Amino acid sequence: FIVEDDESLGHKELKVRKGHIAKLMATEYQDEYTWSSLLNEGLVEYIDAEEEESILIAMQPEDLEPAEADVDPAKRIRVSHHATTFTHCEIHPSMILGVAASIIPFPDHNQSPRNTYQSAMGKQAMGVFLTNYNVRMDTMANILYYPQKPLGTTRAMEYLKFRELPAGQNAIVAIACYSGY
Amino acid sequence: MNAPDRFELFLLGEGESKLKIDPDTKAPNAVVITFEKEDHTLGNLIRAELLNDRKVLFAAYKVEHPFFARFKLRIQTTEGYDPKDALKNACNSIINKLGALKTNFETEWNLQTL
Amino acid sequence: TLSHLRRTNTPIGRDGKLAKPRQLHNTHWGLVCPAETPEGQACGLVKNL
Amino acid sequence: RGNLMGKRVDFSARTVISGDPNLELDQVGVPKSIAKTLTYPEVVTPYNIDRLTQLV
Amino acid sequence: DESAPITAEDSWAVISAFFREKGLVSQQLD
Amino acid sequence: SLHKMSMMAHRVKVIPYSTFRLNLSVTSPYNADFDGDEMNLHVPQSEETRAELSQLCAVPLQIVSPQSNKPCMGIVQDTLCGIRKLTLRDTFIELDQVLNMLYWVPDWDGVIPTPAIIKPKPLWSGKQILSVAIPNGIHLQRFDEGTTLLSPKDNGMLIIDGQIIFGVVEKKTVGSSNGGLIHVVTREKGPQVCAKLFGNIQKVVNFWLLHNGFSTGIGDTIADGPTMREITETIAEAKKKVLDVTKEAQANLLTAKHGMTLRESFEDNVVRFLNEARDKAGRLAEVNLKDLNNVKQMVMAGSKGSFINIAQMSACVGQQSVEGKRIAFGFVDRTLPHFSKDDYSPESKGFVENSYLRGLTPQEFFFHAMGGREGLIDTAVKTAETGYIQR
Amino acid sequence: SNTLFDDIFQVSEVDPGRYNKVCRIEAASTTQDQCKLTLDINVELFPVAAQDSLTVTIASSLTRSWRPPQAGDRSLADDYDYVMYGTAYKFEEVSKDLIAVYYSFGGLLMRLEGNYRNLNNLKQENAYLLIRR
Amino acid sequence: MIVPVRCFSCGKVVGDKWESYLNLLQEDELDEGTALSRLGLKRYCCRRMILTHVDLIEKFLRYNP
Amino acid sequence: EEGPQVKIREASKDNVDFILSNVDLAMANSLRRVMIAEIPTLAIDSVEVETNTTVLADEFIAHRLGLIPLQSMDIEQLEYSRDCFCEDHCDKCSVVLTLQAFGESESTTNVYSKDLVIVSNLMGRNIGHPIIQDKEGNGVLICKLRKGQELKLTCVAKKGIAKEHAKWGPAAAIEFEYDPWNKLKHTDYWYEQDSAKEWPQSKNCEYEDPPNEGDPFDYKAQADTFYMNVESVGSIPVDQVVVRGIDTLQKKVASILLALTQMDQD
Amino acid sequence: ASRHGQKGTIGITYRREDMPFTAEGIVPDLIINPHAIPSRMTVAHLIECLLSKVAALSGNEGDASPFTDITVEGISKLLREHGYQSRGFEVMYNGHTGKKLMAQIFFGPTYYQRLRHMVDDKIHARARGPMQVLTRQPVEGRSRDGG
RNA sequence: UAAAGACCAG
Ligand SMILES: [Mg+2]
Ligand SMILES: [Zn+2]
Ligand SMILES: [Zn+2]
Repeated sequence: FIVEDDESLGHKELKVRKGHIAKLMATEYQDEYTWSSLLNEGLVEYIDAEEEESILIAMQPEDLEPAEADVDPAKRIRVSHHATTFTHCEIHPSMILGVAASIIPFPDHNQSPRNTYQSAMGKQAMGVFLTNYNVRMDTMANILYYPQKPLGTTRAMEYLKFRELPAGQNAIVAIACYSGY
Repeated sequence: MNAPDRFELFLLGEGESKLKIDPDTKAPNAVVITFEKEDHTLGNLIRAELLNDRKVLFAAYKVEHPFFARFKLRIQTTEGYDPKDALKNACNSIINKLGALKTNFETEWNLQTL
Repeated sequence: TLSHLRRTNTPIGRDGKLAKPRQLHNTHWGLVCPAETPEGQACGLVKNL
Repeated sequence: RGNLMGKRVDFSARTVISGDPNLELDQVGVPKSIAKTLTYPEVVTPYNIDRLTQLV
Repeated sequence: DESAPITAEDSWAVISAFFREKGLVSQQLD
Repeated sequence: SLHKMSMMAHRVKVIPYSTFRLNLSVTSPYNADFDGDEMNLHVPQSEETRAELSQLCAVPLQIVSPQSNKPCMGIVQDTLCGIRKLTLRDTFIELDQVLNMLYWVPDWDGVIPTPAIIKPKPLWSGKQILSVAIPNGIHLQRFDEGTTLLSPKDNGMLIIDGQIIFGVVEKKTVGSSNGGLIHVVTREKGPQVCAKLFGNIQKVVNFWLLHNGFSTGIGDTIADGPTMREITETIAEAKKKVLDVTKEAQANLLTAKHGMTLRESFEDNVVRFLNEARDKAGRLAEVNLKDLNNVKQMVMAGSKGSFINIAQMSACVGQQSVEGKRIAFGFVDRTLPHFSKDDYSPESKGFVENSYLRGLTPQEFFFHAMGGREGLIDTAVKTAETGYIQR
Repeated sequence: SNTLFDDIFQVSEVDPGRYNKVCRIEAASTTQDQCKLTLDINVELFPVAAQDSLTVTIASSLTRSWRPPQAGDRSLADDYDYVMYGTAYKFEEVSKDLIAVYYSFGGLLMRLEGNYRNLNNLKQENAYLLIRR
Repeated sequence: MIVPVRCFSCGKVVGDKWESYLNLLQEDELDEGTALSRLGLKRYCCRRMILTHVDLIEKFLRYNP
Repeated sequence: EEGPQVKIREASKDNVDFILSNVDLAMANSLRRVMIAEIPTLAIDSVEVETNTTVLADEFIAHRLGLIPLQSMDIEQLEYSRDCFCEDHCDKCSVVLTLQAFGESESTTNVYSKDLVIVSNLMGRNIGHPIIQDKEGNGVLICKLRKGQELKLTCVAKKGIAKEHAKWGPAAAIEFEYDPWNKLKHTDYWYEQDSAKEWPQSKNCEYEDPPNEGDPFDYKAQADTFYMNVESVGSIPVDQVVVRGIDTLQKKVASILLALTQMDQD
Repeated sequence: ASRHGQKGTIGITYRREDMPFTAEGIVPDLIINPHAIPSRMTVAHLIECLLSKVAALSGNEGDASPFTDITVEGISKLLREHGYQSRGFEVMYNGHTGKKLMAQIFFGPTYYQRLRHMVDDKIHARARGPMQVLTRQPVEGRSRDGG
């Protein structure tokens, strides 16, 4: 996301605006203003590692843009945006992740490595790998009898088609000691 | 692949017996009854009742291991009084109380709408 | 399958279980996943976009 | 090092393990499937002729 | 106000749009 | 297999289902969990071969190990966490149960023992019946903190003639510790008698736990409303302590400790300031958790978890690191392109202020990552090098 | 079958350091000035507030299997409202000629002090503790 | 992938409620949480049962021979 | 009346919220189990497949057919194939349904619990009728088919109980609570500040007398009164799930006596 | 295994009657040990549950995405708004005796995965089987019935 | 039967 302080009406600010947005969700319900649009309308550009070196970035679009004029003792604890030179904003942090991790619920609540582990196991889980399993003649293949889309989810699964072709089941779980088995 | 036939949980196998009774030598006038194909359902129940007959000095039961559908009951009674009887009684009591229960549930049921 | 199509490799110089590369680099932010890398042997040498 | 200091051997078996709180410390539950494969060469002694004949 | 700021939930829209055009296997194809 | 103990002789017990079933206390020696490990078995083919197995490498025989002149098998997981509770002064058992608990002990002389409480209700105590598994002739004394032949805190351990007289039973007693109940019963009664002690203690404590139950939930990762404020500030001011020494070094008003760089000297302080913060930050939580908190209840038993955990889960994660120093500057004069050049603040070099209950910020997350990815490497190396050393 | 000790104490104070069903109490004798007492009491089966008239009695009798009631009509030396059973482990000699013995009732401890159970208060397991009021 | 006859956890049939549920949804326009409730699905075991099923079969059918 | 006693509160075709009182937790529990696992029932237990052009697999479909609840009123007058003398099975111990579906429509044709057609003689007795409670009167959607997809089966229901398998359970779920005002102190509520404030009170608190702080702990206490709610799947009348339970448990204790006699002979 | 590097294998199975239950009838399908928590500090597991217990009761896709404003305090409040303990715990009774469990138990839905690697695909025993040709030693591979 | 390789378990 580009920042360009170029706002007559005030300080610095994300090129893209609530209009562009609603203009896309407009193209959504139609299933003519795509991604390649946001791009050619110099509202968002590609940054490789080299270039990235010479730019400043904001995490949240909002939280890192207004001035100052309490806080929830339950939410985490963010630092601040006492920066003025902001040249770009992060479309969203969660995208630092990959296909594996994007299915981990609340990864920002686990011990770093545990997420590395789960990232490995899901590639050994069972589910439905393609709806045409019935017509494919591959050696060895596993289909879960009754796939269930997971209760707790991720905005990113939405693109990994995970709700469509799940890979597990919502099991009722008791975390207790019992027979000792 | 190593899974025993589910019906083994309730059908006695060749030449097995629901009950088997061996005298506990450790202590005087006490016994150990091995119930075959029966779990807690009938064990903790028979254990409870026996705990009312006060001519019963001791009475517990256990499921040696879960894979197996059986359990042991150890009963001890005040001398002269034979435990095998104590078991019979405690058993009968159970039924009577159960008969009453059935009755009362139907009586109360009839008096219904819906 | 998805995760397999976004896979990265990196050869080494034998022995080289040195960790100078294997380590999660700063610059990796945003381009590679900080959590999804294999354990042991080729850990850190195999990244995921 | 691969064929003498160590080698593949007969009368061996392997499989997933799982704890069981009902086995004495020194036992090891062995799946029947496996017990029916691994054997032991007992020698016919009057001490066991009967038993052994039964097993046979 | 088609030119107001953009909240957080609004970013998802951009993304929804990203994958609609590019898609998960983008690079392996291009 | 790097132990004489990684290979021990066992008695066969043919059973249904496809898994090798093994007793828990023998877990450690092999170093196995049940998350999928497999184990191999070899059947001796000759009369004298078995004799060699049974007489020399039987598990009972291997209990107290030369590896470090102490037992290499103790009580664990359920039985452990559970044996503590069964013990607590508070815990009383009433007849109906006591009778079962007694029957379970395969040796029991079949002699229901006189209750510790006869008055209104005949009642028995944990210690009291747990003692039925402990054989005669076993004498044990400990003395931990404020212990005093009338231990107010129910500390230490005093077992006489095989009867627990006072003190809670946990790791230090029934673990693979030195003066251990096990280390003693073995030396005192035999390898064979101690093997039976594991069984007994477990069958009792286990059964008992099955009925008392035991769990764990986020509810246990939560710190008392204000105890949190008290932590937020503790982090805060410790952040001040840094901005301070941080300017005090930008002004050039500092003393380079003989042997160090002004720079080296700077960081070393920074770091130790942040650590000291986290520790007490955590320790705040630690004390604020009642003896009812399960996580705290497991740390007490000595069955799982410890300080650092309660800390990182409820209070603050702590400074993430790599090769020693705090997160470096991969990018020119900075840690991420979300920071202005030349920042040495705690939030830039990798201090994860939040707790796991609260959740890491995109930065905390990515630095905690770099940190983690380091162990996984080291692990996957200290494993191949050690191996050859071993060899 | 007899007794070993008798007196009445007044509880200087009761205490439960994280002990929802048990309290260690301490009272003073209403006779000897040197007789102190320390005792863990199940304060669910018998509450005890600070400064009460308690009658602590010892003795051993009215062990082979413990039998449930039966004694619905038997010798009931229970003419009290709290009777524990246990053992005495140490017989510390608090200088002077002030001996103090400790008793444990399956985890519930006790400490007596003074010196007049010279050929009274055993050193054996035997020991039913009794209390009233 | 067809609706689970009966709920794993407790036992209550749920084989039928599918069409009903899918209806109180697109037609009667209610929100899932309620629709379920209407269908008699009290406790969450039977409740998560319907609320989570992915009826893949519908795609499976869109194939051919 | 005499001993243990009920006070059926609510009640219907699929439930029996009642108040069994003056018994033994032990006995209440046993009843609770038996209802869940040992009451006979009729369930499909064999499935021959002549044709299946379905998108689902043979055993996939079979699994469900067995899950389909069947009318088990007169179940107690059908023998267990194991006991019956017929080499294999017969009308004296089994119901035989039929099932056939064809993608006739030009649009997804369904297959329902109802489509099963009994084919053996029921020697006149309530048994084997696919239990339907569904609004449109279809009950349990077995499966779907497209164009020319077919499916020809044959099922054989046999007697059986929950232990042998779950499809024989008429149970479904079973509520059970007691001593809603923790008096027996059979628990120890976890908490942050106030246990009472933090732990929801059960609808069962009303039907029973509150605590009253002052009062000392009642140790002589005991567990009486159990608020149970026995649901049902239909294979059998809610009321019956209870009686038949009480009745089976009864027979069980019975045999113990009986066997304890055949033993006396020697 | 769940989605938190919290993996494990079955160690036995119980039927509804033996299983521990809530007065509402509900009973678990899986029982993991409390100990697999403290050490690995995999808190997300615990949360996913509370969020799912809610989301199930409310039929609303529980959002557990990375960085957001949802908190354990928030979810806890929503769960209380349903009649359940606000931290998960529910009281339970031991299916054996029917008596209550002195401890309450964390309890709710959780997404679990069935990894490949099933026993009867590994279990293997040999006692004098085929031998190699060169070394005349036992062959390699459970597949080839080796030692 | 035998290689060399990839992927993967603890
Ligand atoms: Mg392991
Ligand atoms: Zn359900
Ligand atoms: Zn027949």
